[PDB]
Amino acid sequence: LEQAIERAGTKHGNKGWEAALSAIEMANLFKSLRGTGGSGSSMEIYEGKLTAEGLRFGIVASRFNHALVDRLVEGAIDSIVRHGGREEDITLVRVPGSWEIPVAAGELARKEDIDAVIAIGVLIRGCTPHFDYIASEVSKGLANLSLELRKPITFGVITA
Amino acid sequence: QAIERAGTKHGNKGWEAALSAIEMANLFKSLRGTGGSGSSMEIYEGKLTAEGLRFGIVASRFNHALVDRLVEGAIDSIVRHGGREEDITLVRVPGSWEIPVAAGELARKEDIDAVIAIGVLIRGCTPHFDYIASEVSKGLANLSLELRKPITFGVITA
Amino acid sequence: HGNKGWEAALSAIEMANLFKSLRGTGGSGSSMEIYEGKLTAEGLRFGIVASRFNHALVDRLVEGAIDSIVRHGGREEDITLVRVPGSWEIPVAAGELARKEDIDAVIAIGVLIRGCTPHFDYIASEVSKGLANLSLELRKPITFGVITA
Amino acid sequence: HGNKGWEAALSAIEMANLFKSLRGTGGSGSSMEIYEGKLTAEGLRFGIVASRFNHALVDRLVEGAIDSIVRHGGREEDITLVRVPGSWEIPVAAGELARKEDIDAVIAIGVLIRGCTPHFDYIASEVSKGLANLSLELRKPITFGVITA
Amino acid sequence: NKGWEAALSAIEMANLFKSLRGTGGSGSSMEIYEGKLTAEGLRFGIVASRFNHALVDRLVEGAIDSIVRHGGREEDITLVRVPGSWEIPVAAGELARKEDIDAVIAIGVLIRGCTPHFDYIASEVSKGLANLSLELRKPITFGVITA
Amino acid sequence: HGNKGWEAALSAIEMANLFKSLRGTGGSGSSMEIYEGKLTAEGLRFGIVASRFNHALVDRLVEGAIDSIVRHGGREEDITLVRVPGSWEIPVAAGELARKEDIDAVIAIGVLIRGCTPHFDYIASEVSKGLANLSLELRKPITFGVITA
Amino acid sequence: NKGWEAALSAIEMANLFKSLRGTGGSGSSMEIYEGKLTAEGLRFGIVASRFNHALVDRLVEGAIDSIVRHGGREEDITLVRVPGSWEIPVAAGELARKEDIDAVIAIGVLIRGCTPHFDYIASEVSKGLANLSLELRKPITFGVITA
Repeated sequence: LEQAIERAGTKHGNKGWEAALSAIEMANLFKSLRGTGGSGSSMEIYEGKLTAEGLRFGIVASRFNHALVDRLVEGAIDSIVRHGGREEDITLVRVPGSWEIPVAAGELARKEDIDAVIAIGVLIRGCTPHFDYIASEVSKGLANLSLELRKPITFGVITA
Repeated sequence: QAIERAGTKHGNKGWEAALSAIEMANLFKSLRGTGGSGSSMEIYEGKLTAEGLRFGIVASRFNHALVDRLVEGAIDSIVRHGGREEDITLVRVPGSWEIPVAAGELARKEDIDAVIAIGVLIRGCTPHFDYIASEVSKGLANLSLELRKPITFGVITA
Repeated sequence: HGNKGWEAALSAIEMANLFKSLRGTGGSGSSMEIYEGKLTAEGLRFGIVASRFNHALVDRLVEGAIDSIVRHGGREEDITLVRVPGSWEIPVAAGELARKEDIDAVIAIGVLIRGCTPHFDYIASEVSKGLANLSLELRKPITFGVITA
Repeated sequence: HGNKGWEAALSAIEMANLFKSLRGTGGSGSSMEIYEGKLTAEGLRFGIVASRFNHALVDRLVEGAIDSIVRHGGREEDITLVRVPGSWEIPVAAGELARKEDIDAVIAIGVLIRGCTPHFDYIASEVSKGLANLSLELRKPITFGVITA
Repeated sequence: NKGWEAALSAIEMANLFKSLRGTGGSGSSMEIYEGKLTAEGLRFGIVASRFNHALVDRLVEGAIDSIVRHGGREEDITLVRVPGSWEIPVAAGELARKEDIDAVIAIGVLIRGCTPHFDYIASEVSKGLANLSLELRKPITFGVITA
Repeated sequence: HGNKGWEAALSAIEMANLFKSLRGTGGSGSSMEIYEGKLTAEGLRFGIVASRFNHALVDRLVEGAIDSIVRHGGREEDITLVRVPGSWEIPVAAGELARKEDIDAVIAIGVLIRGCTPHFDYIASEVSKGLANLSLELRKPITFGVITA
Repeated sequence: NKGWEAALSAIEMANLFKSLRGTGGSGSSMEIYEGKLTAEGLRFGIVASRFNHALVDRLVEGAIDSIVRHGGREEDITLVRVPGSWEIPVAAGELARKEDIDAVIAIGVLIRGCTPHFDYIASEVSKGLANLSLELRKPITFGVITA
């Protein structure tokens, strides 16, 4: 009975839904940017499709507060499969804490098979009028890696 | 010309109207299929794919400024979701009163999986019952149950 | 050229032309199909249903409707006029005209009774509901030219 | 127990028990015939339809509906659940679910807009009218568990 | 209308870089470099977000309008739409590295205001565009707004 | 065919025809004289003044206006288009076009700024007042196609 | 900065009137008149108030800055200061009648807002400038603000 009540709820509105959704329309956008150019006679507009067929992804999740981390990752995987993706092209890596997220995502982003990287985690405290050191450093690596490896990385953590 | 297409068409009522037809047209295909093995709860949910599906959109010509934004939003919701623009047919009606009759003819065709209703309803400045907005709402609902196909209600009130 | 009978006549003309396109052969592809009716009334057969309350106002609406049919290339011989005593039983008279294969479009003209505005009336709520149910089952367009004084 | 989902599922349980009693032959007599429904769900196959709009509140309603059915002797295996994006097309999906010969009762769960309408709402009436008409035509019970926000 | 101001700044930066890339003066006087407000023969690029669609469309509308009014041609304008406010720096990096683009304009809308504490999301987009301009030696106008 | 630019163009056409009737020779009597303008645009010279705010919406109104001129028999060569930066100074641009003997009718198209509805604004109150004073003194018709967003 | 916008509008009105005053086209196509954004060889005139000196000086600062940045010359700019918000229309009438001035810019600051009823002072300044432009056939930009 417990195995059925957990799947009764829907995972559409969680933060992991749009975090994975943004990566689907970003992998297809880079394909068109580096492809052939336009034919002229009009303004060129580039946008990404929502077809997740033939795309290899990667998900990194923390370990703190597994009652909430597991909620987001389940909703993250549901985005790809419901959009035409396959579970055969999903790689999941778990890290002890949020400090190790940027280093773990660097290894996956350097592989030629991976097309996008999704990072999921939970921040500590946050609701304070003081500078946070562990919270600021995790945003440094993700932004720097994306601009260096030319690969999208999605920031989809939540603060409680 | 490029000025008009620069604006976005995401989030308007035409986007959700076409989005619901994507799930409904795929949910029905799973229902007619073989049932599950058992020993667990069976949950049906339609995927957001749009490849190999044919759609039809009916639009009212009244209030041409607002309708064109909604019509283009529904068209872009199909192509960006994997659909093909060769499988989309479009019909126009003089007003919102002629939408249920036109939507019925498109649904009678075998090669149509969903029907999108797009229109603008004139909002009464004084609060009173409308004898036109009620007929179009009940007309589409009765056709959906009778013809075993889903029709999406995607009109707005000015 | 500005009365409500002009607009109702125009809607019945292009809707009849649009219905023949769907029943005809489809396109060859390679493009997105778009259907729209023209304003040619040649070869079309029309039927007009008019009430009798406010006889002064109805005559203008009926005269305005017949003028639009012949102005857009429609033959005067191919129209049928039926007078109706009360606005309540317009749907039953309109159904008989639309049940024959000769008539292609049916136009309903009438004037409603204005009583208490903020409440709900039953005479006006049934003439519109009956006309809507007739079009969906007979597969024919029926315009709604009924106005309120 | 305190939510409306608990009450909605309970009504569909004993109503299904009432319908199977009418199929059997009548008694010999000597007393007036009274028919009652029991709270036993053994051998009953039920279907649930829920809307995804405002999923914060819908998950609580479906929590009570799925908790009461297992409490009253109903096994989890024979429960079918279908999700819809909006409450507008609740009876469209329920029409196909109720038409199956392996189903007994259909329970619909949804949340509508606030109820301070001026005179009428064009969405809340369609969902209620569709389910009532569907139940009479198919002769199968349908429970209206939709709660206005 | 910050869209008009952001597009105006990028117009006179391309001419300034063209003058620096060109040959110098003949001497005998002070050397002064200036940026004209003529967009003749210039190809630009616009990156826009998809949050608060009402506000963004107003800012994007003035971006193209500023170029064409100042003599620019609509044929040489490239427009890219991005999902959120986080992805502009990585999206602009691929666009700015093309040899047929002389200026890049970034349009977006932030979520929070300025009264709360330090915002991590708002800092990354500003830091990413600053590093790209210095590394690629190409101007990138920063013209987002704060809600 | 339904935008506000279509109606403004039609008004400027028949008003120009009506003005020539008054300047011509009068009737012979024996009846009540009635004057009305036709919808023939041949031999007429028109001038169009358009603003620049909401460039997406203005283009449709300008395109709708020029279509009505050529559809009713008007020569495309005999129209003059003048673009105006702001809606406040439309009257001064319109006066220059109407002060020459070549132009017969002047069409003004613009979009007003919507701020606080129940109060009084001065930008919109002067564009309409200036246009009205120009027509009475120049003896030429000037339409008012300015809409509000 | 409404001072920049008011000066920008007056720049492209002088060219529009010069094209209309000039000879027409050769035909065989639609005749379209446009206003360029080049202030070469144009003489302007600015009228400013002396109420809320902090706000007015900011608006006046952008007025001269807009002209010089768009190719205009500071030599051909005339500036007049007026006591209050009431005297601009009569002051601008004497300035606009000179044959060496092609455009007039009015800068001022109102007292009240827009929530109270009809303001008699605010209406007279707007009505005076509108009548002068039509009577003298010379553009007069209206660019005041409301406190």
